[PDB]
Amino acid sequence: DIKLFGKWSTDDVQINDISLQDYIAVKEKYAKYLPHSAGRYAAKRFRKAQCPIVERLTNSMMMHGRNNGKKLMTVRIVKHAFEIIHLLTGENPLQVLVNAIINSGPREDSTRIGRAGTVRRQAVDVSPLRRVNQAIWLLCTGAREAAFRNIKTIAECLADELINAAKGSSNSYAIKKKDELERVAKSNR
Amino acid sequence: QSVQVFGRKKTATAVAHCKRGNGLIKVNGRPLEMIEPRTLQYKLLEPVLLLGKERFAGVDIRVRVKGGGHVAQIYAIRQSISKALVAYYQKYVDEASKKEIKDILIQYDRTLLVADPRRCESKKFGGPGARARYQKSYR
Amino acid sequence: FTYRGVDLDQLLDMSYEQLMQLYSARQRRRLNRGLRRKQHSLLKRLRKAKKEAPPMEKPEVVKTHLRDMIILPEMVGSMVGVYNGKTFNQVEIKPEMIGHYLGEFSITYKPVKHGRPGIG
Amino acid sequence: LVIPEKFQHILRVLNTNIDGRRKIAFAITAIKGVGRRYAHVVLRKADIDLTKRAGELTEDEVERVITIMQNPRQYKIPDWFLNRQKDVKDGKYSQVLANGLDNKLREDLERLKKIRAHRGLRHFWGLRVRGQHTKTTGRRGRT
Amino acid sequence: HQQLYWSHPRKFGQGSRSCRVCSNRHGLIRKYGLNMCRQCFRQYAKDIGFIKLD
Amino acid sequence: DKLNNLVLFDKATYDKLCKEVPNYKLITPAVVSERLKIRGSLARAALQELLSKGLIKLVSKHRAQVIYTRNT
RNA sequence: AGCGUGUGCCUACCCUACGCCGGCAGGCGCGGGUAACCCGUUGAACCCCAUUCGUGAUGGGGAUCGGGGAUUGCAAUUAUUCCCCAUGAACGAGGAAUUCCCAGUAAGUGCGGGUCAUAAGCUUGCGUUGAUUAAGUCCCUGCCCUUUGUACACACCGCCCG
Ligand SMILES: [Zn+2]
Repeated sequence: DIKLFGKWSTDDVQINDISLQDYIAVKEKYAKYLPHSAGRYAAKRFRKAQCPIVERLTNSMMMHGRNNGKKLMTVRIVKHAFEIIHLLTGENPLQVLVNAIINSGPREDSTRIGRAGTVRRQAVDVSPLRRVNQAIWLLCTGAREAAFRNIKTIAECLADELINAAKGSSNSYAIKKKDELERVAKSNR
Repeated sequence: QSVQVFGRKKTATAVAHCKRGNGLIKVNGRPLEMIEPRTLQYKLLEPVLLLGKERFAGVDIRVRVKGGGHVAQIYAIRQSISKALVAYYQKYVDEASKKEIKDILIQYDRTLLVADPRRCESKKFGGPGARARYQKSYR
Repeated sequence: FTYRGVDLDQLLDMSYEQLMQLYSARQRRRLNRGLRRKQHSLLKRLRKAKKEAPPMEKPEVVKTHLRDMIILPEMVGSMVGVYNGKTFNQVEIKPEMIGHYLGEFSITYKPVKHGRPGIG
Repeated sequence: LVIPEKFQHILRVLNTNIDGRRKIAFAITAIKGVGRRYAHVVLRKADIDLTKRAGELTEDEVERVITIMQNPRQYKIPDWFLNRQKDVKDGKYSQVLANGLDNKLREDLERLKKIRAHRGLRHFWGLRVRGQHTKTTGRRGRT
Repeated sequence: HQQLYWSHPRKFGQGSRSCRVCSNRHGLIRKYGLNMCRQCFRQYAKDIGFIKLD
Repeated sequence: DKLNNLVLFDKATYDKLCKEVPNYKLITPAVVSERLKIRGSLARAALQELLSKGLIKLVSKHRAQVIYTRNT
């Protein structure tokens, strides 16, 4: 009954990991017609787990200073990306979003301990909510950094990393940061 | 035989007129499709794409709106459409149908019946805005 | 020599409201608002220095404070001295400065040559 | 919108090596004295479409856009477009082009340096002319 | 010295207005027709009725 | 390195434009400029004749984005 | 959109609709308003929708300069501001170091007020669009309380030994 941008439905989207099931939104009742909702998700801790992750990606799309208020700009970037994704793959374009958020977030970080200039870190776990928070950050800055001085638009540069993170490729900027954030993490352990 | 309710966001006040009609929902004398931010056309059409055209087939909605901006007037129109249909079903239909409308409208998004009460804070001296402060220097 | 395509000899008998159509906009507006009571008495002083000057000799230097005086084309050749805040500096009027102010020929300051820097 | 073949890749107009593959309105900009605004007016006065680039132009429309830069006042281009409106010597309305822009503003500057004026001397010392402050800025290239 | 000393045109500008109690010319509040100094307004504010609410 | 492109149609690249551009499943003015090494205005305008050719479907038209796919 | 301001003791000094003439900055009349009565439905800017441009010191960026034109003033030269051509530099996201901030917030984006004959890159308010991250600690910088060491107390910027 509820299709995102009136065309993409949510019933066949299947989250893989159990670590991210209670945190990554829409499958059932977070189905919205548009990513724009204008809701008070930052009013309490953990409340933003119950917001549709399409709105999460839209909100982190506008990060740099010249685009900081523009939500109607970034929702059409995501809408135009959800056409290029479907053309280059051929399936529902929401399953690739949860395939990208599952794949991109690290699972072992390093916490900084030392003195003024001295760095002797130590490896810790990663909470799955910080995994969801750092999935979308790496995706969006990969789309941002590889579209800057380039003929490629932001909608193509978002889509060509949002599938490359789902496939687990190491040409995507997101998985290039996750494996190094775990490589320097294992190096202390 | 007529309803007048108001919807409200930051400054906008959309006031919806509901009388017994056929189903021509008009914003300031123009259709819902032609309303200019068409990126949020689905945001405008949520209370009719939810409850179907048949629950709106007996009314006729002329929404006037003034104040705010474009996004704030979209969220004021769709609040007053919902709050107008609910008040029409309370004043000229039974309470049961009002409940069966209200639970779907609340289940989608509560900001279709309850106003969003947050407004802009005041600027203070010492900085560029409410919370932010001017940059300071040392020595 | 000319100025906007007309020689100085027609400028000597160019009328008051017709010379105004050759000037730039500050000077045209200045001639529209009028030359005041202490500016008619300068041109009379330069006439009084001109027709008593010897025919082979430029007139004597005359002292002024009027740094706002526009150089009219009936004021060419005179030795005026426009003040600089301290001294009266000697100015000889040439025909190529006939749209300027008198007060841009006594410099009002010493053009700066620097020394060694102290404690910065 | 087919493959062109008579493609004059470099146009040598007014001793300037302009582009030939830019647009026809922003190729003429590369000469001194024509900005992005003047070229549009002379091209609209020449009755040429501005969709085209610079290499497909027939030589009639190449010469007829240069001859409206040597005397624009016959073609109803008004006086407020011109580079020098009321000249100080002859009082003539003209648009000075690349060969004579330096050769005109040098004489404008040294005209103010024979006169020993507050602006020609300010140009002669190399300092700022239009009344800017000079304490904290302009430090680049100065010793 | 009759067409002189108070001769200069004081028809506008900073030094044709002065405070109405200080006779001082700097920091002047011309709004609503106060024409007081910014310092002498603060002394007589509660007498005029300007109360500090927020 | 700097990008040398072609402002108008080349004889060889016009063969490249007419046969595998309907064999891409994604045709968009910033992929045609990268593949065939042309400027963006040839990609913007030369593609808009292929819609009139009836060879390439039009998916979405916007100011900052144009998405074309092949038919069938 | 929202907060506002508007003919003034000395005191000159305004908010301006509308018609005509001007590319324009402006110029003429002609009305309203001591104001919820008029400017004013305050027909704001980003935002939104179409065309062009196509990763290059480019049409990004506009500094610095040469000519004109117009207002303000008694006076505009060491450019008061404003308008039109033309010129088209640095700058490719910034080292050591450092600032501010928790929700209609940051940031963007304009608008009023003060200054104001002329005039905002400032400040003071107002709206509009509108997030990421946090819901914690004493690591740093500091404040504080309790025990406690002091040969310190114009008080560690102390007192003092060669
Ligand atoms: Zn006082």
